[PDB]
Amino acid sequence: DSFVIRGDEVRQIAPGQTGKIADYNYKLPDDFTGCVIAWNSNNLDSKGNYNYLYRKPFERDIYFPLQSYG
Amino acid sequence: IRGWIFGTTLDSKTQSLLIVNNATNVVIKVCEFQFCNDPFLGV
Amino acid sequence: YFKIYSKHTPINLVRDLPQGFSALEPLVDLPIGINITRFQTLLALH
Repeated sequence: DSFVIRGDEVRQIAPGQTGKIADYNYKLPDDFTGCVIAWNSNNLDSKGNYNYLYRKPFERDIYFPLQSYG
Repeated sequence: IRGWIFGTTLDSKTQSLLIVNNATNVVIKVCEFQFCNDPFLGV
Repeated sequence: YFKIYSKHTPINLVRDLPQGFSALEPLVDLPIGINITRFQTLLALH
């Protein structure tokens, strides 16, 4: 569950979570231990970068099916 | 029969289960990147 | 989670469904999280 992303989303991602897609694509067995290693990269993955768009039961396309950063 | 597709939109725009058989092997995907949506293989 | 069961069995009547009995053991129960309302079989061509 590793990426380049907002320093806010670092504080979030786990299975069975609030809303549509964070339950549906992440409908995993109960047990978890949500922890994270991260560091800032605005000098490495930015100068200048906007490639941070990401995507009834289980109707996932391509919480929500569309959100973006940059 | 190369295999099957199952889902709601059946076109990878929504999540779309693809199943394929090659020899005795079976290969399965659910993805949104477009498949061989044209099924063709030359017999 | 998508569940599949199957058989391979000798039917001489290649046209049509047989009389008599067949029970299918499972292959897989894939943990995928999908919903289904349609399906299509994919075929090769001459």
